[PDB]
Amino acid sequence: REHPFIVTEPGEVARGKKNGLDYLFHLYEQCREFLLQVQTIAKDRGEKCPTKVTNQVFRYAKKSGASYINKPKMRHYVHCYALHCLDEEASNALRRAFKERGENVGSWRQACYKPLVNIACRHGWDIDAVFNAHPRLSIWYVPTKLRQLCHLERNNAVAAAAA
Amino acid sequence: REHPFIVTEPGEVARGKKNGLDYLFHLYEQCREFLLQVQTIAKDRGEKCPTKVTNQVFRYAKKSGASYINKPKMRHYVHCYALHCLDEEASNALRRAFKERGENVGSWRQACYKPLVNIACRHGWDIDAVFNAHPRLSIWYVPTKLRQLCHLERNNAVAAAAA
DNA sequence: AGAAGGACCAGTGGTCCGTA
DNA sequence: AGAAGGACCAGTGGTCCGTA
Repeated sequence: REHPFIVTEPGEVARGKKNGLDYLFHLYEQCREFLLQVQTIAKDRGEKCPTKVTNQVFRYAKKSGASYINKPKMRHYVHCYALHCLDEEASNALRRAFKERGENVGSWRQACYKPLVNIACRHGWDIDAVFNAHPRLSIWYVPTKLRQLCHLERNNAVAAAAA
Repeated sequence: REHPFIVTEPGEVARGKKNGLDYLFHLYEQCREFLLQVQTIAKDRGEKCPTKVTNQVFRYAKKSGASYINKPKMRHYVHCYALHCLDEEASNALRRAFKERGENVGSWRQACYKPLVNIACRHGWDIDAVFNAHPRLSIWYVPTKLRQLCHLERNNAVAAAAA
């Protein structure tokens, strides 16, 4: 079992039997590389080429010895990686704030939604288009909860701001 | 059970308990319309919006009383519809030739591959890009056999034409 | 034989909940 | 209690093969 994550500030190495948030974001980068490898082979074999991280990519990671990668964990933190990709400055500031407050990873994770919803609001509430416009982020399915919040907020927007 | 298809020429109404090929192509158009309707609702509900005909679309067709639509049949003839979309003139000519020869639908269907492979060859063998570049055709997954033939042919091309 | 489609199957997206 | 991930489940892509 991998060591649990804790909230770290940018560049910080986590002390003890813990992993930091930069390590977390690095896992997404490693997954992206595994997708590139799956795509290379699919195209060479004339097979349908995936454009997203899929079960196939996770199996490929495991086969390549990257056991510490697993689907539930990667899907769980995807919106956190999203914020890091889309507004690294805000991501860094949120990390510093939550570290200072001694918040745990679950709480920091929850706080990551709000700024993403705000980014969505600034793009006609099109969260899919937000993900797809960022090269690193475009390979990740939009998480259910994030999509629901963006929709809840757009409705409140059309409602409150129609009176 | 729907009446079986027979090879017809453009505009021809099939006589007796038979359906013609224009009727067949019309079924694809109807499916496209059902996808548009599924997309409208997905987007309004803030759900992930499909970009392809999926099980969801077929279920939607059935619910709307279009029982004569079913997945196996639509998937079976998709490359035939593809040829009609991509090179209607060649499609028409192949239909006329096979009608004249008294060929059955299975044989005409088989003959539809070749011209599609040729179209693929003219686009760097990228059959996915061929499908995606045509607005009507882009919503249909490339059929397995067509993909395999395009790959078999590209290899023969790089092989024969490297000596 | 030629052909339409119910129904199954392997593998997917999605995440719960038994575990440490 | 906070957190990592095995494993399951509903529904998908894909098409075989029992049917007419």
